[PDB]
Amino acid sequence: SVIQNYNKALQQLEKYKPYEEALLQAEAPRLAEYQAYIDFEMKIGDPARIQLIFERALVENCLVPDLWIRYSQYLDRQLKVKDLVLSVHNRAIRNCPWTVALWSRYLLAMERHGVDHQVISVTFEKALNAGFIQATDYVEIWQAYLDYLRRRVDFKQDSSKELEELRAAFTRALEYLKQEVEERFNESGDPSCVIMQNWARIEARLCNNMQKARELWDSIMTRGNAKYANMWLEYYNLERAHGDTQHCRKALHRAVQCTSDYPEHVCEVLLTMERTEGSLEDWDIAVQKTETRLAR
Amino acid sequence: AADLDTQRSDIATLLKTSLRKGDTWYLVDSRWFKQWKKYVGFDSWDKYQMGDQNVYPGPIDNSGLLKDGDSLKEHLIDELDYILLPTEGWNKLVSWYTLMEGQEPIARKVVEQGMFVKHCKVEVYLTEFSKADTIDTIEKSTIQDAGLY
Repeated sequence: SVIQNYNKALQQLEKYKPYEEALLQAEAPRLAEYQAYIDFEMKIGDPARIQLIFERALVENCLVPDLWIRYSQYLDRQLKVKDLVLSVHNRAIRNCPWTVALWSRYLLAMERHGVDHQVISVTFEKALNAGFIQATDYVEIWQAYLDYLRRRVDFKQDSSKELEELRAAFTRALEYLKQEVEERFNESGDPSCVIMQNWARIEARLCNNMQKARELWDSIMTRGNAKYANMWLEYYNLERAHGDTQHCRKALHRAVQCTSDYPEHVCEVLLTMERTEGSLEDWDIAVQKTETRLAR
Repeated sequence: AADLDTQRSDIATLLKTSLRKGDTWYLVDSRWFKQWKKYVGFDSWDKYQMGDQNVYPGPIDNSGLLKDGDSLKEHLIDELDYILLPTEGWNKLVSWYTLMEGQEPIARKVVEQGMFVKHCKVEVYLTEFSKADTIDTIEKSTIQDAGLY
């Protein structure tokens, strides 16, 4: 009935009275009061109402990047409607462009919802030009675009336009960090060479090209990473899967020399492999080499 | 003068050849090779210009690789300015199209490299002797292990 609906409507508006008084009694921007209302509405689960309360919060708190992330993450993971989703990712980067995450998030949202490559690759260029305060942010959005460009590749096909495209992008990214980021921050942004690491792992595991991965890892080590044991062991593990023992052997021998932080670990890893598959004189050579390092 | 499909197949496979120390590879100008690719229909995606005289590259013309004043040119980059093809691929490339008059092949040798992770790469440039030759070998460790700009 007209009245039966009127009441059912009103009845379902009592639960929000505290949340509305909380807002009313509070002064602008009412952050904590909107935060609770968001917390509450999200537990209820009405998509229309959740969209509204986030929208209400933005009329007074669009300046806060985290609110955009909270709103976007909800649409990404729950509503999953391309139209309503991408709109907020567009608005997020328009309000808080300085925030890298927003761009990165926008890119996945676009990929998730199958937006054309021509379109996605253009958004990425806009990100590169937004302007972030620090070098790590430039690396972060490069990691994003390279993971996107990687997911386009069909590594079943030995050679392809997408793989060619992927490699060129890595080369562009690595140059971009050496030219633009170095000149602007007197720093690379990627000290452990994650971008290069990421490439060597693809090149080895998915392109049957250990030789590039070796060339790469020598550059990594050359950029001040030989002192670390974990860096040696990352390379070792890569060779152990997609390479051979001779190279594992020569590497761990060089690692005991170069390792500063944790030589005992490296030594033990060597002694184990020779115990697991090497000759006796190899096991002996190892014992001497490890001892010699541990002597100092 | 082999057929198109066999040039694509023989060269493609030969480019996958491993870099084993002491082996002899030869450089090929990107200008010539990128056109040879169009003519043989080398890349599956861009394969319409195959067998057309509008893209027949003619004999190997590494003129942009040799210096104007009579195996030269510094700062040349791999993939951008040239493609290293192995001894068999260079022989085949010479066998089909011929080597331009008044030109010697840009021959280079594969060597062990890297002070941290030993790896193989064709030594395009040299120091002034090879990076793998020793100081003891030079007067009568390696030059790289020692260090000299």
